[PDB]
Amino acid sequence: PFEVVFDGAKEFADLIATASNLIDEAAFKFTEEGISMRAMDPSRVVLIDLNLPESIFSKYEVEEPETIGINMDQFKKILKRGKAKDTLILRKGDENFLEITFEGTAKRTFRLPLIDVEELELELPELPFTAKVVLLGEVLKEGIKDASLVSDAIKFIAKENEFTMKAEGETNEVEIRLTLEDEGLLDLEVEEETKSAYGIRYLSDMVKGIGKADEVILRFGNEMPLQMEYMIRDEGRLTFLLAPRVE
Amino acid sequence: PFEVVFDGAKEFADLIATASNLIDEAAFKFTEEGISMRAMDPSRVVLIDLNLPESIFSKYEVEEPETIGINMDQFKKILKRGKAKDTLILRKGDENFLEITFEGTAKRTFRLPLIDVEELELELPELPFTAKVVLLGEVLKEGIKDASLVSDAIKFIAKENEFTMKAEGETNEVEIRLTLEDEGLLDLEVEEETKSAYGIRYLSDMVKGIGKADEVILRFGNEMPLQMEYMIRDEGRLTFLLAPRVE
Amino acid sequence: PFEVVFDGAKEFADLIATASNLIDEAAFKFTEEGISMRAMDPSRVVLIDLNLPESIFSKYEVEEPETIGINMDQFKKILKRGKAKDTLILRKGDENFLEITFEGTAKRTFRLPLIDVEELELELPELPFTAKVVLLGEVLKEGIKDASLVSDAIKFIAKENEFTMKAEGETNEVEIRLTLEDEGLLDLEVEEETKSAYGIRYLSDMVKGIGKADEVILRFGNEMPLQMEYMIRDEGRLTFLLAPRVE
Amino acid sequence: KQRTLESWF
Amino acid sequence: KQRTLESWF
Amino acid sequence: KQRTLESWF
Repeated sequence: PFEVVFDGAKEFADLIATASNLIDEAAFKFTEEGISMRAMDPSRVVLIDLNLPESIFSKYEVEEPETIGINMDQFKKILKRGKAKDTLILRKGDENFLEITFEGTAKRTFRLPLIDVEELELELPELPFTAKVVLLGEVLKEGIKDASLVSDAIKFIAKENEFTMKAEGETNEVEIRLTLEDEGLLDLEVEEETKSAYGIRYLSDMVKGIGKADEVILRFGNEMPLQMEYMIRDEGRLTFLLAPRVE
Repeated sequence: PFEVVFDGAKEFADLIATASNLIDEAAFKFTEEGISMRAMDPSRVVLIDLNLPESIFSKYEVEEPETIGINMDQFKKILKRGKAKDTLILRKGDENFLEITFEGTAKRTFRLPLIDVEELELELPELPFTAKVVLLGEVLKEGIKDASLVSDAIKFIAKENEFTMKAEGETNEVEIRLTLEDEGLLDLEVEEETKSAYGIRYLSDMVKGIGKADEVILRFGNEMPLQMEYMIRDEGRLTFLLAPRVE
Repeated sequence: PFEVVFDGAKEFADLIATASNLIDEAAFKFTEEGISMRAMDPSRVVLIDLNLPESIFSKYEVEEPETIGINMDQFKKILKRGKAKDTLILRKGDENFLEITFEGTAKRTFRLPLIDVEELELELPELPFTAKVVLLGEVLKEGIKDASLVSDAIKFIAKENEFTMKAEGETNEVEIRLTLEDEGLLDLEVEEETKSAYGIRYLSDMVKGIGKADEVILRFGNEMPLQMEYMIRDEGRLTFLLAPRVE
Repeated sequence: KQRTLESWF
Repeated sequence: KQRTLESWF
Repeated sequence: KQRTLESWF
């Protein structure tokens, strides 16, 4: 049982929409600390970790902590009815459905049946990332679209004063380069020259909900997974871990 | 024979576009008082009444009163060529075609052949409506789209301080509620608690051309037709009568 | 070998996009004077002449004059990745590929393989055009779309104080008329009353990249080709010659 | 059932 | 008939 | 080859 209120329904809708393109179902943990959700896509190539602390909500009242199972495409469907001006309310009693309400010019309440979703659970492993890149969502989103013209895969290369994404196909190539002089490169910390490759299909889904001016943190290593995170209402966080393409 | 001039071609285009989604052909009566059009869709579930008094036109010159038959999809096609800035002219001599002209940066004249449309004719029956609801088009348009997520039908319920639209399907439900405190509820007059249901497909077509900030009047009764009207250039009026879904 | 820099990648992209809808491949001549390109579509109905003098580039450095063959749909594909803010760089060494770079928040470099395109070559014939029409792109683009509602062909008629485009089909007609009083008619010079007809499909492709407020020059004659030109960054020019539809 | 308007004409 | 440009080259 | 995340769990 809970009542949780979030100002700006579309921003919340975008989160769920991104997640729904990677996973079909998720378990959402409503704790006193905030909402958390963790899942892998069925092929176990990508991990999603959503963390929305209670502080980003205008009201956060969890009378009884609870984990609820949700069909992501139907959650998306409903949340996409929210207008930018709408206040979002997520409310749950003892019954097995979630009440989603948009408060704006009218009060619009949807009832979503809840389902059984089995949580796999181990926490994030501590990985020895040798490169950290902070860049504008614009560059990331662009570069991924650029690369898809040419390949199904994109190579990330980090050296101490340059970050490059490159894709090659059949004669055609593209390289997207940032140096510390560039606007869109906010930070670059490199322990050792770092190279890994990733699938464009996954990347595309991952960055769809990212804003052009959002600050996105990339962490990766040589033939290691990519960790990608961006902030939600400052304290919230959506984190992806994406397994590499090797050879 | 007539020459009738209307400032703002797109607003006129929108009217015809809405009407064309409900009916294939219509008879337009050009009288000294203004233009009128009345038709039912072929399944006789919805009635359209368009009334455009002479006062809303910048020039209204009907040398000879006349009723002309029009293919609505072709009328729409042409009218949709009108730009927001364009002045619309509808002109007819003795010949059996309508001249549609857009005056803006250029003079653009289309000739539309006229056809034979049989008018059915009885006037609006005086119905004992027990509920009047005046609401912003935004709420109506929203709520109909909300309901279509869940059902093919929507129930209207009017009580003395609340208007609710609700839809139910397979586990999923939505309710859109207005109270007299809400922005989007401009008036609610209720004689007795009133309930009726209507088809979402019809409703969707009906409200497509309604503006988000337009004031829309709903009149209905227990298992009675819904009367929906909105204003055109203040004095003009488009009225629908929609038969109920019962049981 | 060259490095050529153009501020505003999307404007350049639009040129190529238009051209690519008419031709599949083109030879681009990089001279000390500027870039030139001339081609006919395979059916030899339309001629494209692109002329971009060195003066419209922010940097124009052709170490060695050269003609390069380009697949237009792939050139378009890449150029359409350019944002409005991007600086465009076209660079070529001795190798047989073109480097296309967008400089904005990041540096994004594509490599496009070059191909063998056989130039047909005779220059523009001096034609005895009897009508010159200068009009806003808006009117031209509109009128072509208007006419396509009605026909596959459009007749151009020039008299000393009016320019008319008209299309007829099956009962339906449209006429788009300009007189010297009209906004969208900037100039009309007529030697003798002039009439010719042209294909709407070609015209549509030709004017797709034209701006609503662009000044477009039309030159034609009785059953002669139409010459259509508009300016690129003032000194640049894209010229079409379109063979007439006769009988 | 989707009624027609006939009963009301 | 859609003429080609050939007569004019 | 598209690795899975399993080796890292």
